[PDB]
Amino acid sequence: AKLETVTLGNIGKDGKQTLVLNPRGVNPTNGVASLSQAGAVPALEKRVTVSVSQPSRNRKNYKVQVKIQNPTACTANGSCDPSVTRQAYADVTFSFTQYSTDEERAFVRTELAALLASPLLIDAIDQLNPAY
Amino acid sequence: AKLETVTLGNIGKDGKQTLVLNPRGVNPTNGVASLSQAGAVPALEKRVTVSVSQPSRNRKNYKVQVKIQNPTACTANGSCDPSVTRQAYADVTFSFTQYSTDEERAFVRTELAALLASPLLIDAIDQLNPAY
Amino acid sequence: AKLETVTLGNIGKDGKQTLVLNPRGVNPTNGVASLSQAGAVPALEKRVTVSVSQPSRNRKNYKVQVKIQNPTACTANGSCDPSVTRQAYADVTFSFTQYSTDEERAFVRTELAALLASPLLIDAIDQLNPAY
Amino acid sequence: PKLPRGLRFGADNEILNDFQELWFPDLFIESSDTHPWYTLKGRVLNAHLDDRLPNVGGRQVRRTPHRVTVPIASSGLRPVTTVQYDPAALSFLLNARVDWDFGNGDSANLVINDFLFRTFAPKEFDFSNSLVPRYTQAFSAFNAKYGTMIGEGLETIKYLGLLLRRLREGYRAVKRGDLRALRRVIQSYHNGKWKPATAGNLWLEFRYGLMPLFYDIRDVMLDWQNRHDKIQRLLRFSVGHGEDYVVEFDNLYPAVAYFKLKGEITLERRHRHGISYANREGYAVFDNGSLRPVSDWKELATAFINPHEVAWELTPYSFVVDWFLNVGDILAQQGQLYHNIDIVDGFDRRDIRLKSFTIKGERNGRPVNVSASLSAVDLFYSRLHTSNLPFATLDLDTTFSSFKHVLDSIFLLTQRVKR
Repeated sequence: AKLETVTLGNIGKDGKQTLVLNPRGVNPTNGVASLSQAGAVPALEKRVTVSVSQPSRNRKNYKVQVKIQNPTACTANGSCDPSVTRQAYADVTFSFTQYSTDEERAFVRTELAALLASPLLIDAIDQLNPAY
Repeated sequence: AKLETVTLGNIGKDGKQTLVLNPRGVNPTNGVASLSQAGAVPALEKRVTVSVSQPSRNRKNYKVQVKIQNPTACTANGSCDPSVTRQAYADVTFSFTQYSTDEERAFVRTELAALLASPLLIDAIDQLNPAY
Repeated sequence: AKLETVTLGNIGKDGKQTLVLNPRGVNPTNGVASLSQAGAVPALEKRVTVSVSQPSRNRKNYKVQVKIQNPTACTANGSCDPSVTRQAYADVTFSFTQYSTDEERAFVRTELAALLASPLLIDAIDQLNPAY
Repeated sequence: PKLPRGLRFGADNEILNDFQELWFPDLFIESSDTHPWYTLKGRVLNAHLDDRLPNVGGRQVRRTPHRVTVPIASSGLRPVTTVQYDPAALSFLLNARVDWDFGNGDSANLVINDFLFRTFAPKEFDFSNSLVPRYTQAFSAFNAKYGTMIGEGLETIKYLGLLLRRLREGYRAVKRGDLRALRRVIQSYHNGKWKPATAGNLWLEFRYGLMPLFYDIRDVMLDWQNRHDKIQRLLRFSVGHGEDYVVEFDNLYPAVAYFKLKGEITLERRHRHGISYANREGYAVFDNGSLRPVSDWKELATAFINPHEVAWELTPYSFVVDWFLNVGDILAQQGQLYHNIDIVDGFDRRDIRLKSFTIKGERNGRPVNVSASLSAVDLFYSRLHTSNLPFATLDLDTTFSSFKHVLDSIFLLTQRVKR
């Protein structure tokens, strides 16, 4: 549907964190939409990117790419302006076949989320731990 | 933590779908864990892969890779055994800097999930639609 | 499951022979587990090796390889230390197709054992005799 | 008294470390005092008062004496110093200089130094959930990262044995008199032909034919000693991680009937697990030097390659046979480190160090500027020795099996050089 303000509740380890994302427009070249938090400095502002794709002579498969960019502001650099320090990269992709059905895709969508809420990944993500 | 049976509720467009994943062990070569539904034929069985990484002389950044493989069984092929038809590929990666903090990562984890529940992606995922 | 101490009863022509195998760890290079009796000299100690495999661009089939190495100690060589004399090699392999089912495999496992208890092989093995 | 607390006898009068005591020591009760009396330099109550009074305290700490002895393995690392330390709520010496100005006549300055107190610190913890998984992950990359150096040294040592099989022909040529085979090997060394044609001695021709050969072996044994020690450090696998933590404390009353002092101290709860990898049977026979040292190996190698010798009139034939005999003896000594090498000792040492912290001054609720500095004296040191692993995954036998038979063929070759 239409790019809109996207509010998000239940965020962060607390789950009391909330975030809104304004539509940033769409880069027509790569054909990729953009979403962002409204901050002060766009360089500091959180970014969310989604894209679709269509099969070509190069590839017969659909690609759905989602990337998230969350920098780390250094408030006091010893200078009057904050500066980017660390840049968190969150990337998600999807592949499908021209005959892919709806529920299959839908099935993929939820389960990925459930994993993200699974106690497995949290140690993997938060504490950077392998499967043991 | 330890690889375990991972139960998942609230799956699929319905959200009444449930899934369990048994620990498949870990391939030590690539250093990647594996999880699967318990089905009949492993080739048919759903697969879930997670991995961590550590910075080397090649890269100073942590990588967390998660891939999901959900084939499509053809029950009646005209033959006595089912066969793989379509293979759904769900891939998720993560990048972080050695100085990456905890909450930043935690912040990434939730928001990605929220997006997956956002009304935006569902049309993007389920109905394969761009941002309009 | 986990590598563990593996006790074995009913061994040898008597069947009163017993054997334990401690987990030796896994060589990650070839990706092969190792098990051994706890003796004095590892060179003398019985070895048991198991391995799995996964299909690659080179082969579409699963391989399960099991090798057994049982040397023959020479207690008195005329020297203060025993020495390896004869080395018994027992090798077992398995091939399967990505569509291989469970019971088929299970069916293979038992029957091979039954043969090993069959009166046919014992003369073949113990007394080195062909099928007549 | 012949047996110290860390040494054990044997069957052949061999002094080895007593593994029964070295693994688990004995808990000794400490009754003495470390710093029971502290001094005060300052003023209080507008009167000069310098007195010495003891504060609260108490001495209950279990300690064990350290042991530094010779290693239990040839060309090995020093043994771990197993010391058990029981935490008693470690005290930090307080050095705080405070200067307050309030009121019209109530002005005093005193510095309380070496003030010990008691806090609440976690006596035990466990980091194996994040360490053990990361421990087995470096094993996969070890074959790619350090595998190049391992395979490189294996090729440089095989060429040394080949040279040893060729020079035996030139030595024995003088014995029976087959000088025809000698001239075939000499011509295959030099680029051209400049060999001396004048009729000399019978043994002097062996010197000229081996002139470039002496410089070749010298460079082989030179850098080999350096690489031999580099690979020994890789066997000790130790990984760990630090995490941030804060410890809160209260109930401090160092200024009696004047004020109270509080603050916060930040610690670093760290954990690291080391492992030992050496010969399983290597620690059964050892003495206080029985073997050939390596400190002179760099000097004794060039002692024969140099054109200048002191053995010419001293029966050189006897010195040559002794020279090769000493080479095979050293090669056999080093050859006993690759037969079967497995995990032998293991230890888990947990510690909590100290980092920069801050101190806030207050007087019954009023803010005051306080500048202090503190240091740590005692810390957590408990190295628990054990043999076990949660998930053991290691294989180094076949990797080093190719190196074992190389030195075996060399040791058996020198046995054919007898009198």
